[PDB]
Amino acid sequence: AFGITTSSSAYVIDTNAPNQLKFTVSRSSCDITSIIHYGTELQYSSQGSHIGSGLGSATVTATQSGDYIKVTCVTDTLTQYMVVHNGDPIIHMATYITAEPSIGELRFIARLNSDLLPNEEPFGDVSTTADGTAIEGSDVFLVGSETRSKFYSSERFIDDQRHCIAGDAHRVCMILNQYESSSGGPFHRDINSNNGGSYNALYWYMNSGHVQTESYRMGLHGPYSMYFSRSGTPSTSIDTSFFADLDIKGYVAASGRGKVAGTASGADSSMDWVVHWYNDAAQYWTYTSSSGSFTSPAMKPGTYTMVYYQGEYAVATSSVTVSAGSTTTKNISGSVKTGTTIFKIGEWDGQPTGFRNAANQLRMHPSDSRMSSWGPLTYTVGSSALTDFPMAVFKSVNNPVTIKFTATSAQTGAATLRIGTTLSFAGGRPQATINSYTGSAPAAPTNLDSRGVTRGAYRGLGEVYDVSIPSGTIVAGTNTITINVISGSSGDTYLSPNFIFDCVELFQ
Ligand SMILES: [Ca+2]
Repeated sequence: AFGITTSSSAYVIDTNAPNQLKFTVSRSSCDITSIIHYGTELQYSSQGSHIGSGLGSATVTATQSGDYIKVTCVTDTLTQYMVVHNGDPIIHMATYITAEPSIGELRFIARLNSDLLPNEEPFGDVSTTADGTAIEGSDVFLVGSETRSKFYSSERFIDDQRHCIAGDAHRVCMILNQYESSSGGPFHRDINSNNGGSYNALYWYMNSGHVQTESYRMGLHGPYSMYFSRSGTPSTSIDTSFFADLDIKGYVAASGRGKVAGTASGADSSMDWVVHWYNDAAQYWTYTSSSGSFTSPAMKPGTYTMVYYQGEYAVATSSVTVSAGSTTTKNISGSVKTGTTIFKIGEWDGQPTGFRNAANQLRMHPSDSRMSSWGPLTYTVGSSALTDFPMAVFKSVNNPVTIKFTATSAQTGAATLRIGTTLSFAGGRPQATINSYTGSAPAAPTNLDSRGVTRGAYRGLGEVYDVSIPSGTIVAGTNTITINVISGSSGDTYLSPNFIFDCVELFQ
């Protein structure tokens, strides 16, 4: 029956779902210590499913409110909520924090039986590290001759509404429709799952220091929902509005929110467009339609910075204020301006899309034998394909990148060489030489203090470096550009200073 079974050590919650879903919550730690779905135990027996690596000790309460049951777990700076609805095989959750956990990241981890749930969705075994030997830190491994990492299960948050682990008789998915308290914007990605050898972990990283570009946000994170199925795959359309009636700390209901609607215009129509709003309390985003129209998700009231991107490249920024129960009409427009182009490598989309190894880099390590050669490579404009230009240059692997190009007598005037990047590591930035002219050495970029290119990520601060080329330096005929990555830091192979390319353009 739908209900709560109380024992001195735990509360057992029965959702009364058709295919059965009951779970046990420790009254001492708030760990989920047992999960029974369709008569089968799914929880790893040696360590619980919980926030972080466990709350350790929490004050736990459980109550029924109509067709809902709420379990609340209070600690000094974090309150964890689990809510179930009679008849649904779902553990809905929300996590309220007044300070970031001591570890410096906020995650929920379900440690589930890997014999029953061996697979990872939607990316497969790229994040299966079971039987692997570490090749980088304790997070990238070699399984046979293939590189693997929990990071290779990652996805851009704007596109990560569902990820799961599964087997032939059970599937467990996270349904994520509320990233407002996370950090890093729509293009932040993070660890989603990892079959590591003892169990298969299913995660929601609410925030972390993994290629983090923003400060953390306090308040209520989520809701998020963990759905249990036999062989079905749940839709991401899951109503969690009932949280409004459960006195959930930090929960702002639909009635307390407003929206921003308008039309974005001017950017590159060959790219997807995204509008993003943020302030110290919350972040929101939406794709626009092909006509540029958009409507924001329901937003907490306040004043926000508003950004318009083509791909992940910001073309315009503005400010807007939202009030509860109202829609603020606000358009936004802009475009990427350069000049008369002599040559262009890649596109201004804030990504290394199209470059050599870019697709593989999201799902394997740069040292994987399946990667194409990193170089040093020579790209010749007019002959080389974009997949011959390295997605990244590392001071101690493929430095420098050489570009050869032909100019006409009409192109020998002053020009600007623009080297756009997405993410730096260990102070890497470009210094360019054009024929016998060397540009100045830029200062080191802001250090994000995080591995990234070796862990399937590329969304950094997007530093762009311009080099002014005087008239008469470009010559009619063949010209040579050398891009060296410079830095006072050092590292072994892919951990040497480096940066990922966005686009290189020479214009006048
Ligand atoms: Ca690009």
